[PDB]
Amino acid sequence: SGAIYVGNYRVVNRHLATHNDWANLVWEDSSRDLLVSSTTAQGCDTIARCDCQTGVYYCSSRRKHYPVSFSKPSLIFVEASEYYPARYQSHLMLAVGHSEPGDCGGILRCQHGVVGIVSTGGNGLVGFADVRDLLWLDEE
Ligand SMILES: CSc1ccccc1CN1C[C@H](C(N)=O)CCC1=O
Ligand SMILES: [Zn+2]
Repeated sequence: SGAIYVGNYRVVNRHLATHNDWANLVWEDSSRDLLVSSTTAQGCDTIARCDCQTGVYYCSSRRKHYPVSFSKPSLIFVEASEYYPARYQSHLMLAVGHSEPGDCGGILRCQHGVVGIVSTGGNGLVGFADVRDLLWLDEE
């Protein structure tokens, strides 16, 4: 689990969104495994606006923060899971690292801010849903 709090927005994995998130829905995309809902209180996170390929991510199944190199956001085939059938997931970035289903929500961050959140894993790889193209998160 995990979320990003920026301005009056809450960014979570679409598969982990609550009844309140759907009731206060701003934007969602099943093909990205992302959902944004509105909040009453102001958040303190800053979204990165960059093309960085190195950062650090939190892995809850290891209680550790790992430095990693990661790929550019792309359309990647993702095997069937408890929450989605087999499909292509868009805006996804991979790194060599550990990831288990309950690790979804873990933040990936570079020197500029939050880059994305853990969304996929398996085979010694970890995948992150990019949020750097969602420019509207910085305004209104
Ligand atoms: C070894 S499977 C694994 C590992 C780490 C994380 C996630 C998974 C499988 N998964 C992928 C889904 C998706 N984004 O398409 C989201 C929910 C889920 O459980
Ligand atoms: Zn950056």
